[PDB]
Amino acid sequence: NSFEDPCSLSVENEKYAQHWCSQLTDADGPFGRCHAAVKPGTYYSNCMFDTCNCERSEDCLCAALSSYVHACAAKGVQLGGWRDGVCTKPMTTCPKS
Amino acid sequence: SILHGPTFAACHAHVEPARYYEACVNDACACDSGGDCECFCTAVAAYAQACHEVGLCVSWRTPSICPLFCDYYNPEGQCEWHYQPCGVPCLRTCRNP
Amino acid sequence: PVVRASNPAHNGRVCSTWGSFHYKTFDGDVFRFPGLCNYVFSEHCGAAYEDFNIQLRRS
Repeated sequence: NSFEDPCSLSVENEKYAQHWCSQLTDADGPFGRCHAAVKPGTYYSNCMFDTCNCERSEDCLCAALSSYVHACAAKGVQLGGWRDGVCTKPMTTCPKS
Repeated sequence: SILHGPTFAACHAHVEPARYYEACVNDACACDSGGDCECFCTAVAAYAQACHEVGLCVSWRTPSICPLFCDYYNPEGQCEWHYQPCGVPCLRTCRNP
Repeated sequence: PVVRASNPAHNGRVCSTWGSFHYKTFDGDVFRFPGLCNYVFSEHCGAAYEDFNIQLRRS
């Protein structure tokens, strides 16, 4: 294990990750209804690290957000409508019917 | 960054420096009312004590990084007091003859 | 620590890029790399804390 900080290696990656992963910790954002059931700090850290690290930043950001959404759903909290903005591509691309 | 460099390289396999580094950075950011060097010294000494407790006595204090004025305790004409990372659990005193 | 200096030729401390993707390293190796992406020109990776990190991009 090394003490790497990928977000410090790129300005634009840091800006993108901070802009899109901070919605997890926003009290009034799409994920604000779940801050009581599930604590979003670990998911925010995972989102930042994955977005700054992997080449397909949007895929890792969407994976982290979906992981938080699934953890919320395991607690009985529904967060529908969270894909507005980013992570909307999976909504449209799926089988015809 | 001292908590991630060669100074504590031997301890990195026995004490995880993640939370200690985070506390160091947060305290140094928040120690804005005066005496940030005390905040930094306390934050690094926490990790140093954690390292020393598990048998690893690293020498991290330098005249520019949290110096210790041991010579202050030397009586006039004497030179006895030395810095010990491990400490001396059974130095000879007259309370433990 | 006293460090003396007498030789004024300091080409070993200079790295540069010029012309048609021509690169000269600090050690004197001149090569060509026609990359148009974002690359790390030079960064201080030899310490726990990084003093500098310079990146360049071509179009």
